[PDB]
Amino acid sequence: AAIPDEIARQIVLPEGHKDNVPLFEAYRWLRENQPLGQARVEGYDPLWLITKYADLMEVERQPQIFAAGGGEDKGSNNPILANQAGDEFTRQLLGGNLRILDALPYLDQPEHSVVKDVAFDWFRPANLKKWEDRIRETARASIDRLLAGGPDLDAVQEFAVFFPLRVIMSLFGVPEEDEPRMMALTQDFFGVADPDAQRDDIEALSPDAAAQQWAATIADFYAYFDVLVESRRAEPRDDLATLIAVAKDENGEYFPKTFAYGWFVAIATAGHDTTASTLAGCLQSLAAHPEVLDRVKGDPDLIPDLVNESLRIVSPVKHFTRVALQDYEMRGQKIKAGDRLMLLFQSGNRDAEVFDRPDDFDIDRRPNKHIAFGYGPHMCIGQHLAKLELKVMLQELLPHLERVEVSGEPKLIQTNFVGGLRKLPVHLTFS
Ligand code: HEM
Repeated sequence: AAIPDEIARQIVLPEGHKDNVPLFEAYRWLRENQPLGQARVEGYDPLWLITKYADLMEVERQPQIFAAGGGEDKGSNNPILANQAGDEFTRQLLGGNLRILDALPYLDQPEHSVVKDVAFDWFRPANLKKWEDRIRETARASIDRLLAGGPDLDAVQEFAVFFPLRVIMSLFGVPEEDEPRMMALTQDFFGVADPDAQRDDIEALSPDAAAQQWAATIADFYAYFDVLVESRRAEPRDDLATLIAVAKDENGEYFPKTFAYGWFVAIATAGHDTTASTLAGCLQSLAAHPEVLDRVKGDPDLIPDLVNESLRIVSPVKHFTRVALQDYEMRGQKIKAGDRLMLLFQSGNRDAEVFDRPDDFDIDRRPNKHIAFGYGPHMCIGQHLAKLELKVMLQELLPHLERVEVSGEPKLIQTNFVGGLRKLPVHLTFS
């Protein structure tokens, strides 16, 4: 049978993610009682909810069966779950399809492989070492401002958001004075269904509001990135903007500008927001588990383990969708050609078949098998930059912290997509 309606709504509807406790209890109910069922929520297409770690890997390693963008019918699947009214808005705007960005999540092989190869080498761990000193100087400047501002703050809006934004805009080539604009458009982009992040220029209460906000935000990013692409093509620099802006295909022709736009939107949004969420979630966990803060100050070589367990627990990228290109049997269920799937990375990260005491914050999981970056050819391109920035910041910050106390009510972004904390009121004790 269909998944029970209140479990299905908890995961599908963005409002279901406002509070992590009922959300994670819904993922757990499925993993334990209905690990592969179809959610049939009013206003949404039917979705197979992929809740089990093994099933996330099985789907993601088979892109010839489970497409992101619809395969040869390009744009026939939206990889980022919108409601039906929203997908209808987008088909009206684009003319029949949902490919509103040329960014990697919307692409299938072989197009996906050709475009990803433009930046694959730049993002490898050996090619990121040249940025470590600049990252460390940025972390140290951010920590100097934290110490100067005193012990009482919102660890998100008054600390964690700034470091990853400055890192990516510096590597990317965007000037420091444009950081506030990029931060505002990132809030619009990941806040399409959050009541406190509504744009002024869209009908907030329309059935397709989130889709209108998504489209409006992308148009603003395009306007900004068109100037940057033309600038770097005219005058190349040694920055990531140039690598993407000047990229040419196998025939020597630039990729269409929208392909650069797509990289730039992904880097300008996911490139800082997920890292900020993970850092704030790490601070929240160190408040709950002060013995962990003591241990990592005692042995700074535990910092990568702390980053891996923060990634597993926070898991800020909650899903992407796939479509079945053929019928496929999994876990005793018959997925039919055309059926959509929702990949629940946060649920995979709590799967008791893989993780002992999966809700416990345990930095001693070695290896830490988390799937917070996903899997398969679409696996996070930024993962190594994220792990480096979080390592460098924790190496510089934790010596300066004796204790983190949460002094006020935490707030999460209301989204089923790219979430995590927007507010974490703390009282810090500095060393
Ligand atoms: C804590 C940090 C982050 C987490 C947890 C995260 C997580 C994810 C996840 C789960 C996916 C989807 C993988 C899949 O479809 O199987 C993804 C995709 C992606 N992420 Fe990350 N991300 C992080 C940081 C970053 C950064 C720093 C960048 C860029 C600077 C980035 C760029 C991307 C891009 C471009 C994609 C699309 C890849 C594709 O579809 O081929 N991410 N990320």
